[PDB]
Amino acid sequence: SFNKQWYLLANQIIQSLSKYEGGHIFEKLVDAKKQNCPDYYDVIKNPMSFSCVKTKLKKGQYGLPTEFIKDVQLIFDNCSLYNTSGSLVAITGKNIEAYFNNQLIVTGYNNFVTKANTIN
Ligand SMILES: Cc1[nH]c(-c2cccc(NS(C)(=O)=O)c2C)c2c1C(=O)CCCC2
Repeated sequence: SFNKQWYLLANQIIQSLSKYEGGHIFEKLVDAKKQNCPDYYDVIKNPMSFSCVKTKLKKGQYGLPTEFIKDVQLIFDNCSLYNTSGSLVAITGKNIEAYFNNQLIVTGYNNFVTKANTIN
């Protein structure tokens, strides 16, 4: 099935981001008290983590392959927003984002995006 394939591909891609060096910081949502950042959810109004994306792929919340890309990019956009350009967190965010964008090409996930935009 069309939706079954890019669901499978999105699961493999999000799993590789979780195994990427330093990717564990994007796995779960930030605990404001534990991570010593009490203003995180005053700055980030649309939080997103790898586990959030995995749940949506598990429950079947995505209707279009672009919805997966937007949630993942939201993680890296929240990262570059709250974290200073040179910090350790921002560095790893830029690293995984570059890895994620290259995976969308080598896995062919963009092909599901291209065919989906013409359908709609
Ligand atoms: C996307 C993101 N993730 C994390 C995070 C979460 C759990 C554990 C760790 N690791 S640790 C060794 O406790 O510092 C980090 C960095 C943070 C973060 C931020 O936006 C900055 C503020 C909180 C740190």
